[PDB]
Amino acid sequence: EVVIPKKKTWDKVAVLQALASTVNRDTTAVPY
Amino acid sequence: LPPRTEKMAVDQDWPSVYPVAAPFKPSAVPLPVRMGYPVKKGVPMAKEGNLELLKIPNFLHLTPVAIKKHCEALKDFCTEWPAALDSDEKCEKHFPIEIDSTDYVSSGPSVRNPRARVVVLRVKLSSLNLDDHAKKKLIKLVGERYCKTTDVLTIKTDRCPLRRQNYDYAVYLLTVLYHESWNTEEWEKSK
Amino acid sequence: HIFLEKHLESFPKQGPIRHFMELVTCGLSKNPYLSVKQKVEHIEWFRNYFNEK
Amino acid sequence: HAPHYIAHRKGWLSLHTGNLDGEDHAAERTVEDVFLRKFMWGTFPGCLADQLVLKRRGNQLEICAVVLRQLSPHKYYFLVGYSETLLSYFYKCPVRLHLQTVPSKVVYKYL
Amino acid sequence: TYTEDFIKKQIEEFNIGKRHLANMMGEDPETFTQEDIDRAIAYLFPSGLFEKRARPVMKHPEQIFPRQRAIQWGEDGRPFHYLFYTGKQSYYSLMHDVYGMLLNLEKHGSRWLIKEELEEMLVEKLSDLDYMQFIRLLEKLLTSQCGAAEEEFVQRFRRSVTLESKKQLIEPVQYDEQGMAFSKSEGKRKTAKAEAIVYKHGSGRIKVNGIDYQLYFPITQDREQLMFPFHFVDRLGKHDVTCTVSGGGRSAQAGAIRLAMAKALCSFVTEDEVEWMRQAGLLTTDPRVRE
Amino acid sequence: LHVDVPKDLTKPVVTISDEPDILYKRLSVLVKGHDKAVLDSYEYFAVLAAKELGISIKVHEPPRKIERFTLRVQYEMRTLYRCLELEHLTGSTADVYLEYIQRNLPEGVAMEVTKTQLEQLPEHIKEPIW
RNA sequence: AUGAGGUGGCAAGAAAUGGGCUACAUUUUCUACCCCAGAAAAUUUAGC
Ligand SMILES: [Mg+2]
Repeated sequence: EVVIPKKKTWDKVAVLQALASTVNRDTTAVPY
Repeated sequence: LPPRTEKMAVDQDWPSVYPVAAPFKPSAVPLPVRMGYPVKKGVPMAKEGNLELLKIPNFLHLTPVAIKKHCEALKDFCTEWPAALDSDEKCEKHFPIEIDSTDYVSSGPSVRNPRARVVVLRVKLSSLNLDDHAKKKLIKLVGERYCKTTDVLTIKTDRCPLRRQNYDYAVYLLTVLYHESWNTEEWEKSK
Repeated sequence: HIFLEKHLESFPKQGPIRHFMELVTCGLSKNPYLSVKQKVEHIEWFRNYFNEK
Repeated sequence: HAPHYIAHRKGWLSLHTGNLDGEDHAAERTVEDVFLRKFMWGTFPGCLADQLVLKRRGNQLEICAVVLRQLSPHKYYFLVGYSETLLSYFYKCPVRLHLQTVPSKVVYKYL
Repeated sequence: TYTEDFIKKQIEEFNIGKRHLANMMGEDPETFTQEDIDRAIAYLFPSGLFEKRARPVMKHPEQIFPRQRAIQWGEDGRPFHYLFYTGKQSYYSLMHDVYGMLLNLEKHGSRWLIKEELEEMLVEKLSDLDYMQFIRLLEKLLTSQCGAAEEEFVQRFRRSVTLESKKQLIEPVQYDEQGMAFSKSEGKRKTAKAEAIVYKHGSGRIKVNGIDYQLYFPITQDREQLMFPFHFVDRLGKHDVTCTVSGGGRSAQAGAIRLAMAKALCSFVTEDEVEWMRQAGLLTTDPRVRE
Repeated sequence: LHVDVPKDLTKPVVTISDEPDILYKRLSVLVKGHDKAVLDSYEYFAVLAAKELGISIKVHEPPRKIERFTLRVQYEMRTLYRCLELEHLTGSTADVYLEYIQRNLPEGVAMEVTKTQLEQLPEHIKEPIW
């Protein structure tokens, strides 16, 4: 039987926010 | 001032130094990489002031550690293929119609592309409820869109500006073709 | 976009003008670069011109 | 290096998808590059050590320039802000600048 | 010029950069090798430049800087080698050794080393006459009853380049479902490409694209070209051929089929007949093509 | 960061909708570039990401194209291709993967994504009109 | 008046040589086929 999953959705910047949450601050650099 | 690669440890978190796509920074990349055709009794040029290394689309922001760390955080966004569809044998059984559409990624100010409106519907006639006369009429109506070898009817729509409109038009064309294949005019009798 | 033949109601129904405007609308219904408004504006210009002549 | 080394030893200063087979707007990108180069050579007079590198990803526009350490850093920041804002409002795209200072011209050979 | 402290510093910089690259690529720094360095640098800094040298490179400093500056005396100034003052201590040391071996023996598909390679190994420039003298001594050593040690010593100076044999690699024999033996081969002439299957036993039937050869090739010249391989080895009417040719024109297709059939037939003839076919031009791809 | 670390991170809001998800039988990603090394690096990145997301990927190399022209002085334009065919991925997986790899598309490289969605027959065509 | 107009004319002739374009066939031409058919009728340019 074909159980089609549900279409989960996210905000436009959601992927960028996840990728950003993946990385920490650079301790040896001056601010961006 | 001294480059900050002197302060970078041998066990640092490299992805935090290059989070996103960035140009080559010889003061940030702690590698003694050289590039350039050497002169006679010369060496390839050093990185500081090297325009050739600056011209490379470097992948310092995508290292295997960084890629794995990215793809572990992105798993939250994914859904699962219905396991009942194990192969194309069942993908062509439970879902007879196939809709092909294309997106184009160039570089510039305008994202528009005239070729993205095209839609291609593919359906096997054996998967439609057609009798002998209905199938004969449908084949004669469509013409070259029907390929005898594959038993596939391929309707390509690009008339409308948008892509949803071309998809709706392809569906409408299929509907009307089926209905006019199942219909026998008075005139048909003279074959 | 694809059925623009309702805008030919005020034209002649069976003369050569019907033929010409059927050709025009068949061309316009195959136009992916125009909006519906521009197509109907073309049809209305044709109406005006043929009304004058 | 001479022009017959452009894919053998040198590279391309500008990098964009326009000239690939099937892509469009190569002319517009070329004119954009021309204006960027003249504008930048007129806005950083005697600072640029070498040619610009013009990179393009999506609608982004990165100018990687190599300048000298002869002009004051405050003026460098003022000009970076000015040029970024002006070029973003002129091309209606997010332009960005990545100055790299060098103590002096990086001479390769003597011709 | 490159001082020794300068290269020392480049050595620590290379080692630290190697450890950093191992960190970046996730590999274990202890076992991270130079091939790994090359692969990682190729990934991180992709470059399509045709010149391999122009591409980005991260080598050991010793591989970059030549530094062919060997010290030949210590702090007291005494030279290390007893032939130092000749100026050719390595070359004359080698000549002394060879003469010693010649004296000892007197009491009891490969090539001589080229001059510049001998220079590379001796790390000293030498003239043509002294090279000839050394080679003459080596020949004299070979003429005498050289033992295992002397044979190895001369082999240090003997390179294996000379001679190359043109033997015409044969295709293997395959067997079809019916149990018949056949061999397949390919040929090309201009833009025509052909693949022929030659059976061991037959009655001389050639089928081109499923069509008889005399129907597929109306022109007698093409039929003579197809006849040439089998006639040359006197086995007309003894093999069946099933070929497929595409592209080109009439003569190009005939020539490609001729080549494919000859190469497939080489399986069922003796090596002498293979060499005769080669010397007749029947096994060489014709490279002549339009500008 | 050795001690100063973010105590918590705000994960983006991904909501599980009620609508059914789109299904893609195939998803062909053709990338074009002037540089073979850049395409090899992008292929490595894309394939590793596909493995880490569980997507099934195959890679092949379409033949190159060369456009030569003259103003004598002869100029050339090379176009090299890499094709990444993904199989049996849903709508959300395809969107997230495509966003990732398109945002990380290198300069000078263009993309053409062909998506082959699977659809059922419309209700209005199942049986003839009586 | 090197500006703007009007009224008439103007529309050449002969060679020797330099060059260019067209058609120029029987090993040809038309039809069927793509090759076993039937009807019609002196310097100069390259060489490899
Ligand atoms: Mg006149």
